[PDB]
Amino acid sequence: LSLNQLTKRKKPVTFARSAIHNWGLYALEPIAAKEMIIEYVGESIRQPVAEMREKRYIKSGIGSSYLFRIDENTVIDATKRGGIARFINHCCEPSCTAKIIKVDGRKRIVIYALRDIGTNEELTYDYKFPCLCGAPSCKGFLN
Amino acid sequence: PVAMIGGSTTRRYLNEHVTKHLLEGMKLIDPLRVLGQFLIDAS
Amino acid sequence: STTRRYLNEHVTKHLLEGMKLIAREKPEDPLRVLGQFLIDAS
Amino acid sequence: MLQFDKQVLPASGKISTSCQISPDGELIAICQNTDMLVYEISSSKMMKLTTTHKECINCLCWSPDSKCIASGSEDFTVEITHIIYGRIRRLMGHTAPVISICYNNKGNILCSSSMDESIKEWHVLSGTALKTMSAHSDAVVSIDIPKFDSSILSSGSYDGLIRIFDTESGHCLKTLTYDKDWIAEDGVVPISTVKFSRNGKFLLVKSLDNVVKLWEYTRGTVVRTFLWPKLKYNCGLELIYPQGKDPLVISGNDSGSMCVWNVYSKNLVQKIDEKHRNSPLISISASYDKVATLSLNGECNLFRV
Amino acid sequence: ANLLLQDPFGVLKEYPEKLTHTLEVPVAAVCVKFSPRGDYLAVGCSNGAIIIYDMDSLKPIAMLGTHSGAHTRSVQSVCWSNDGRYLWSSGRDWYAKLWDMTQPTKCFQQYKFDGPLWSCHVVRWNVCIVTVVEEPTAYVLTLTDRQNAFHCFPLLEQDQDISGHGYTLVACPHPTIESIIITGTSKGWINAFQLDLEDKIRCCYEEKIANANIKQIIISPSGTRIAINGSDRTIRQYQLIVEHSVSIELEHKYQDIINRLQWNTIFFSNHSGEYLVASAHGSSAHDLYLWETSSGSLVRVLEGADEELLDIDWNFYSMRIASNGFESGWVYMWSIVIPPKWSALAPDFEEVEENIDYQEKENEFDIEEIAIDLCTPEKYDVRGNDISMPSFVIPIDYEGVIIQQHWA
Amino acid sequence: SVPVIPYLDYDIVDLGSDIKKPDFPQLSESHRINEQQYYITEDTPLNKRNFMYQPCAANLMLDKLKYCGTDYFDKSSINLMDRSDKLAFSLDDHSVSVSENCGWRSVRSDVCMKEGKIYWEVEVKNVSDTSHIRCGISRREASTETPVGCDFYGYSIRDKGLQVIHEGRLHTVLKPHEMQAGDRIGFLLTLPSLQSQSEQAMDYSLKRIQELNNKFNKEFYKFLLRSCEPTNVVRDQIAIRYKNQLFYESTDYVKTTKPEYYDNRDDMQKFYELENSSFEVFVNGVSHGIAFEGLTPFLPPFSELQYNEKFYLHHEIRNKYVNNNRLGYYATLSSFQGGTASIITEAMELKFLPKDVDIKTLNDIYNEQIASDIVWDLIDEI
Ligand SMILES: C[S@@+](CC[C@H](N)C(=O)[O-])C[C@H]1O[C@@H](n2cnc3c(N)ncnc32)[C@H](O)[C@@H]1O
Ligand SMILES: [Zn+2]
Repeated sequence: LSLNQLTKRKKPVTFARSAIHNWGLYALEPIAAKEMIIEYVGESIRQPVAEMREKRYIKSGIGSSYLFRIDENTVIDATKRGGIARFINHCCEPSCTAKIIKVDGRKRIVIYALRDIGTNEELTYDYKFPCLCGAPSCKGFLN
Repeated sequence: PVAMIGGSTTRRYLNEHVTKHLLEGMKLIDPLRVLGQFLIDAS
Repeated sequence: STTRRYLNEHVTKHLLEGMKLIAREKPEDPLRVLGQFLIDAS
Repeated sequence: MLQFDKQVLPASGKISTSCQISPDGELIAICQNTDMLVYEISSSKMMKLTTTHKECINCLCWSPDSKCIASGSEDFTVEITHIIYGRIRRLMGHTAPVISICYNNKGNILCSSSMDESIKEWHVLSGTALKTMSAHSDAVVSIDIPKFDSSILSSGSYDGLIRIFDTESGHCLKTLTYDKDWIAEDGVVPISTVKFSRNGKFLLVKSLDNVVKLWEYTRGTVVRTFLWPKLKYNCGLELIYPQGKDPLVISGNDSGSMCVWNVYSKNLVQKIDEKHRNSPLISISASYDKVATLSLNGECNLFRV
Repeated sequence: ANLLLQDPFGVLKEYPEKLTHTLEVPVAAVCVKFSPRGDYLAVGCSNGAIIIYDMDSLKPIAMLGTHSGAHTRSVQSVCWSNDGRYLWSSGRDWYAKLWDMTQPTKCFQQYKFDGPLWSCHVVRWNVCIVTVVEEPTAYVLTLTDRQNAFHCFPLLEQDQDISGHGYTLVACPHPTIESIIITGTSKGWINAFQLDLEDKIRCCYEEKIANANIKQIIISPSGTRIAINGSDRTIRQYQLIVEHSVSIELEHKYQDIINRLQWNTIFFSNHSGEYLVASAHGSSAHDLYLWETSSGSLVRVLEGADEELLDIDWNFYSMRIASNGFESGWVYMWSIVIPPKWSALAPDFEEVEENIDYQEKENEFDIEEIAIDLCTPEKYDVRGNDISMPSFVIPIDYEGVIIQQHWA
Repeated sequence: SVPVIPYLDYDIVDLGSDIKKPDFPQLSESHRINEQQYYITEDTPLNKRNFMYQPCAANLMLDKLKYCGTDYFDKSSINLMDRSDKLAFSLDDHSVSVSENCGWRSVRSDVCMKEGKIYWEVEVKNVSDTSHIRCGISRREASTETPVGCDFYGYSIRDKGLQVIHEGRLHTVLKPHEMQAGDRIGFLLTLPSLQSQSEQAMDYSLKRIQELNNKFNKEFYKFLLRSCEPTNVVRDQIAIRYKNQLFYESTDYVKTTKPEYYDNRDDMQKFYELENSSFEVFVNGVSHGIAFEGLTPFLPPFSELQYNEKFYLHHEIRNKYVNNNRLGYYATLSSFQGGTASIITEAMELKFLPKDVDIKTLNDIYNEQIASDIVWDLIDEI
């Protein structure tokens, strides 16, 4: 319930070391219910250019995909240029989802919280394509 | 006509000239001679 | 499928070649030229 | 160039991991297995100070006022020891061996990196921990606070990374290299020793392939590289500043050989394969006009510009 | 210093915005003053104590006069010398105390006036201007090389007439002339004097700018601008010219006509004083106001504390604000808190706020002898403070810890 | 099972009328090159998600089927159905390009080159050093989003240096030449005849049915590969109305592994090549060499349709490996940042056409294609 402009200024989260994976996204204040945490920002690239990059990254041994898909034709690539939203790790019982708000004819990725989240808790969001998430009733496989 | 209602490329005129006669033939179909001749009879 | 099998075996091949002949250059009795074309096959 | 003045110890005995001259440049501190030896150079006397470390120790550092000596050991602890009044503090936070420590400019804070991949800030006067910067994926092997700006802090790790942290916030401010997650996973060169300039405008690192480069970390570029004409020990390195304006580097091999380059040029100007023949060099410390070298074995030699 | 050279895109944050630390002083703090560099903080207390906190730990490290010559009543001003070695002090016990941080235990030299003092502003480590309660003139207090005795002269021309000018409440030395002093009296009179550094002192300005008590005078550390706090709810800001001579030209006033509040203390930004900070007296006024000075607009409010705030100091090296509360006696602290930039985890990362439309290269689908100097110092940091001047370091009290070893 | 969509009033056209029932698309002004307007189509369904489209009209002569394919233009020209939505074109000279801020995009000719020898020329209009183009050839699997040649489904040549492009790699096999804003580049594409291409594919089928079958279900797939007639055409089309216009929606092919086979005689993996296939490029009549010889074949399992095997496997049946009369190599054109070029189709406007009687202008194979279309429209009725 906020203009995408307003989301750009307020910042309720930062990055820090995580038990799930190297770096993760944590909350600095009790964000709750279903409100706009942050937009997933990055390089807007076409579908085919995403395929070129994805292999070029695996070639260089990156082992991490910071590619978030908008729709079948464009994806946001935050591997090298992006926002701190690129630090959300995968879980099967997650605390966040992301929907597509469109402003001025352009699609944008907004991450909402699935449930109340306390301070110093890692924001978590299913990936929807291995697994290291710690949840008991969880998919053991990243896929 | 029924030709321009059915699209139109100049070299798609065949609809105006020979298509119905030919369609009229296949349904009949028996060597090709049955059609080869029937293709003459109409004209 | 039986009907399509019959047509494909014998007719279809030379029907296509005769059809694309009038398509490149057109006569004035296009029916008859084809009729000539098909007879010449068998 | 450097002549040879005085040998200071024989080779036999326990480990000798570290060696540093005091900021005032009169006393030389050498370490042994849970023992510590200060050596006044004016008189060539040697004093024995015993610490309560319960396992071998790996690093030393003088307090700026030249009256304490901080020591980090394999039993996960750090201890400030007053040369006169004995041990004064014992810190006890790390969960793994302490490999590198560095004092502050004012001597009130003491940073100590470890093999638990963390870098911990200690307030000396109250002996309590302030920060824990866990921003490495392998052993943090070396740290240094520049001599006249206590604002930044370097870190070298075996993960290949050279980070630069902010002392007040503890946040990473700049990295100059890549780790096992962003380049060819077999192409990382582990870092062994970081050390700033005297003005804090250039950062100097030593990789475990015996490559010594000089960085300008603000831009993130290397401006001088010094190559030897892999290792197993964090061989020692230091920047000598003779009164002659041209300064010098010096490094060490797993054989006790040392080269010294001119930094403005890149040409070698001297080499000392004579001493420390048996053991690897781990420590090289300097002072206004002196250089002190120390192999893994107790042999410690003094030189003079 | 250097850190601020790793964050700047040509610009830095020029004011702290977040309250970070609340020092719980054992006694009630009444005045705060950072050391020249942001190393230490002197906190004068209501009972006479002067705690000195180390700023890297927020913990006390000493307090002055505990064996000999502390203050018996509330200390009302503390002022470091430019070195950080000496510290001037003044309280309601009528004494002006000067301290040597090498011997924090005892007063280095002291002087008992004939009544309570208002404040004590240092001009040199040995020279300082004192202001006395219920006195028409200020006094200039000078030390002698035979260091037991003292000189104190009134800050008045030989036979100047000041009939009906009121009491001299506050003074303010010139930061960059070192010889000019501004004094504000009780009825709104502003004067300027010039010292010889004998006692033949001469006035250089006199203008009644208000019908109110001059509560405080402050000067932008570069002498370009000067502001005045008055008994009427208004701060007056001028442009200062000194050539001597002297000329003030009024730029802006400052009021909160809606809230109708007075200002306890005011302080300036670093060089030209582009920003102006102040503390409010009005009821429920628990925040610091900060204005621009070019256009006198309220730019921000510092919302950390929940009580009346009453002295302020602003160290431009550490970029921190100190202010003491009225009800709690504690010292509140605002700092610059920059979020961590993830762009600093690899050398080729870049953080961005809005998406970037990647421009596709034509190949998108196809397969050292630089001039070096390692020793010469940098005489300025990114903010322009004169680094490279000896600042004091209060040595570690080794002989105090070896007793604390036995549980104190 | 499913009925044909109804007729509607705007489909009916009687003799007195003169409106052209290939209802031309609505265009949008996209950009300008060299003082010429280039338009994009705004509300026609373009080929995507493995579906191809073709404007169809109401043919009352067919009662079972009610609609037959028709083509927009009089002669042969670009197929406005398989472009990128950002690849504009000019109706004045049929040149095509993308705005000067756009990446690589492609278009294919509307005529499918199946066999024989076919000649045509590319006329370049604007190729600066910021505006590149790539002339080449591609099968239906190539995506109009990418420049022709980045995959093994396309063969092309670059504008600067006349290098050769295939599988994304460059080669300098042709005589170097850098195109200027007025050249006319020739393309003679020789392919074996369908009968010789048919056994090369039946053999490929037969090798693959059991040799690699000694994926869980061998039986069903083997059935499919046996039941695979490459020459005979079985087409998949359904008439739909998209914004009051009339189109045929057909399934299309998908990218797959590059076909391989192990030859025990030479003891090595060999790729599949069309017998005697050649791709010769000319520059103003004078040949610069052969671009490629071993062109991949495309006839049946070489090109797999889009397939819901989850549905047919459950079970009257359709085939992956089927020809819909659109298998072959399309003269493809690609534009980058304002690179514009035109494609010629009719003999009368070829400046340097080689003198051989078996070769055919793109317009000829077009004409040969329409005839092949209406005949195949004929049989499907019965
Ligand atoms: C959005 S990034 C997460 C940020 C990552 N932690 C870092 O340090 O940059 C996604 C990448 O992290 C890895 N990853 C994310 N979640 C993971 C998990 N739960 N377990 C193991 N790897 C994970 C995946 O390989 C993926 O490519
Ligand atoms: Zn899981």
